[PDB]
Amino acid sequence: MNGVYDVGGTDGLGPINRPADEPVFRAEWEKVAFAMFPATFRAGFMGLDEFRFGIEQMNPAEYLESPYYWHWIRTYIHHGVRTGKIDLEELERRTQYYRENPDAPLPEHEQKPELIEFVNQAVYGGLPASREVDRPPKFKEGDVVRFSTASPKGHARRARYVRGKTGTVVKHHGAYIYPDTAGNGLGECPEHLYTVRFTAQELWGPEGDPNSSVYYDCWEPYIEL
Amino acid sequence: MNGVYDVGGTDGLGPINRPADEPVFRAEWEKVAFAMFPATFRAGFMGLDEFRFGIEQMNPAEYLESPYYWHWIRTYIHHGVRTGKIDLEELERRTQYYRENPDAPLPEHEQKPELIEFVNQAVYGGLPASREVDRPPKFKEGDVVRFSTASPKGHARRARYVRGKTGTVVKHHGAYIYPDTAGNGLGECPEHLYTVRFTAQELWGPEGDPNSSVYYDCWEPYIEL
Amino acid sequence: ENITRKSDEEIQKEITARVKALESMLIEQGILTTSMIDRMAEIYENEVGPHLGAKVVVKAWTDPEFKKRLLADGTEACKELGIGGLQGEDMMWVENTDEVHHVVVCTLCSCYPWPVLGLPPNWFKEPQYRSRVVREPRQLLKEEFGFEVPPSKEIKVWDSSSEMRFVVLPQRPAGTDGWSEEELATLVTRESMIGVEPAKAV
Amino acid sequence: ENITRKSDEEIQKEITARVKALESMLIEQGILTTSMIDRMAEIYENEVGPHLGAKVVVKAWTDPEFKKRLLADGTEACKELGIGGLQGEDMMWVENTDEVHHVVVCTLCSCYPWPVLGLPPNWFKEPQYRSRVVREPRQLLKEEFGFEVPPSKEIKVWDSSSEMRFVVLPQRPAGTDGWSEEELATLVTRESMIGVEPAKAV
Ligand SMILES: [Co+2]
Ligand SMILES: [Co+2]
Repeated sequence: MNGVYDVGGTDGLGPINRPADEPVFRAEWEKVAFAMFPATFRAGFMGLDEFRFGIEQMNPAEYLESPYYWHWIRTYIHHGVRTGKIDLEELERRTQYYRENPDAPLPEHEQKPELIEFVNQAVYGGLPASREVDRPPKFKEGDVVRFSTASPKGHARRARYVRGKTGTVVKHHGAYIYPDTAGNGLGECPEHLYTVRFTAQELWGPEGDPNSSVYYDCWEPYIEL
Repeated sequence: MNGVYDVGGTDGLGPINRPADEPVFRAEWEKVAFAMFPATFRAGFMGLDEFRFGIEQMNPAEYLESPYYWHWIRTYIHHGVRTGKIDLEELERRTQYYRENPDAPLPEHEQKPELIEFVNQAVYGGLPASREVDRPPKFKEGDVVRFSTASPKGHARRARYVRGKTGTVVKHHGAYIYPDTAGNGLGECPEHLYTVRFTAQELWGPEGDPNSSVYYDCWEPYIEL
Repeated sequence: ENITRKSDEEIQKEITARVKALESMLIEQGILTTSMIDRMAEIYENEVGPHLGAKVVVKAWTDPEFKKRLLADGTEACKELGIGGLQGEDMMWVENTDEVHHVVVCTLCSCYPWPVLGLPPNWFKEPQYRSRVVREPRQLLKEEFGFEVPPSKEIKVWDSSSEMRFVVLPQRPAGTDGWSEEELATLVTRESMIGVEPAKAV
Repeated sequence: ENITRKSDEEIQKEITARVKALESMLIEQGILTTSMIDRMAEIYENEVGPHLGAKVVVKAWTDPEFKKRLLADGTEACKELGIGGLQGEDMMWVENTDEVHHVVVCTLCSCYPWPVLGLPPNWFKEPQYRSRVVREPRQLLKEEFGFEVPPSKEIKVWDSSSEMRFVVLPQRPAGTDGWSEEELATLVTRESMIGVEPAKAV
């Protein structure tokens, strides 16, 4: 989708806010938010692409200025409510209860050894997106390709700033989960993946750095020539 | 500039908020804000293009969700402070004074007959941007032209959604004030102006309406062929 | 919803204080007076409104030669009715037919033909309409304005990127044969001349 | 500045309540436990950090054949040091030279090689860096990181649009001939491996 989140080449967002040091987690709430990445995919219902798409659908003004891990809470709720696994009315009721009783306990629950094993395994084993497919790569190193000007309303990895621009294929990586399907609940439908080099002059015209290139990863259907 | 304000073709901004009726001015503050359009250009220092550019430089999260006439206050202050005609420290002092004393009086001042004459004249006479130039139009009706992929960091009227796209020249209007100079304090440097027709498929690829076109006004340097 | 945003009451209270502060400095510099502010407001509250556009419309409906001049040069034709000036120095009027529907937008800000329509309504100036109408015009017209433009009918979107202001001449409703200029005018809306609605039926 | 935005205190207080509410429902559904949350936090607080990336760097600096394997296939080479997993299943390492400077970004979100760098710092995930580094990389490196890349030196910006994670092998600082792997490691920073800074001098 043509969301504000697609910020590559956006002007006016202002100077970088970089404190000299920071902790990994700035608040206990951030640890809870982080733990929802592996909770969401543990339950195989939703993957990383759909998780991204929930964030892309945020109120942009909220997205641009909220703490990062708020984005993770929004996307978990977005999928929760759509699948009926989260009741919004019950959630608003609980939000108010915990506004008024911040130190009220969490619900009593059994710990689960399987959740620790699942975490350790995902963290050190990874969740690989590489897939085998029956067709060979359409394209190769040195091929000069134009990125699609298609503008899907669901999830995709088509940064506005590379659309209809010309580049050179740098590397074929194999086939991977295809966002345009996986992120819209239409499954993996894996596609060959390529890194493509775009010059700064191609991307930005004469206002681009005279001696700079951007490398952007393109699934096969994103490119022709 | 590649600002968020350039919202044509942006997805995810949500449903239109349209009350069944509304007044022209929702609050007395909006009338004061409105009166700054003719106050700013009366004093020939800044024109409409520079006024637009001040808005484009707003914090996007503020721009996207603020009452419209707040944009007018931001751009007046932006030019005020840059030209040294508004002292920011004095302005913050006054903001706090009027936060704490909302019904405190405005400064005593003489009314000015010339300001009423200037208003009536601008309103019914207009502030025409059409200019005569020494060169004829480079282009004509039926010419097939590609919009520039230049990406100026100052003011321009190059909507991201038309950049590098192909259209047909529909009408030559004469020469007008050229934003890329006027809005960056570089003067009128007037250019021939054309309406160009872009198909929805050209603008959006296969996700565009199969039976729709967008008409966009292009200054001569914006187009070739 | 934005969890980071203050209440409408807190926003209005902060904007009010900032504007009164700015106004106090502009008064002291002599570039703003209470009379100047009151005159600008009075003009766009009671003098300049869509009733002006409505006269141009009903004249074009009842006068084929005036219609041709309106479509050739909107500024010059509107001057025939003493209608023109600020933010409509350059008007191009565009004709709804059975073949073509026109709708106008300012994707970059709020540009709008003040001299025929007065100041644009808030929805016109806001990001929701501006972002969507160039990309999903049929769906927007359906969902927001209950206006179904059949797929076979072309939708032309006019994006005012320049001082050229685009104004829609909507189609004359059926069943109005021989109506007075005053009767026809009751059918012409702000919306009909933006192109987000047709002129009123009946 | 945003006049519409609540205080950091009000934002934190509202987020805290919303998260505890969401957490209470996820606990009752059995898909979240206190032990699971504590384990994820403990891993990225104390087990997985840029000290891992630093080992890969100093090995490539002191081992030409390991460097070639790292540049050929970052995942396979990092597995030689028992380093890999979540959000670095597919790593491509890229080499700073006298000809070329590399800097990495996720313009679309925050994508980052967790297994070598741990979780990205907040500035990396925020719109300011993400928007600007693909468009004004030399100016950004100068203004934000005090890092002057001479105009004749090409700047390659790697935008992680896919699960491929890009990692910078920074140049070995001068004056470190024959240094131990442990001494060389004190020079390797998170920043040097994003490409926003060189490795530490001296
Ligand atoms: Co406008
Ligand atoms: Co990312």
